[PDB]
Amino acid sequence: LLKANKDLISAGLKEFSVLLNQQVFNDPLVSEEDMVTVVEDWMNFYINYYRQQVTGEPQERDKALQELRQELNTLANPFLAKYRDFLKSHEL
Repeated sequence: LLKANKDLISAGLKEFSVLLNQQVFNDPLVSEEDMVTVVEDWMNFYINYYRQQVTGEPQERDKALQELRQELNTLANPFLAKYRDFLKSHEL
């Protein structure tokens, strides 16, 4: 209904964007179980946090909820992939 909504989304967006790019895997470092668990938890906080951090008609929330979930679903796709590759690489 107002920029307020778009601001909340953009805030999560910029949050995940800046946080995602802030991930610099040096060497074999942590296992995928830690990263994966961190990824899952984060998405879960967003879903529950955003589900309750909206205003206006129920249609607005539902759209944002799906659009966000879709954003993360794709956004995270290249992260876990590049990560799995990074881990499988330094094996031998």
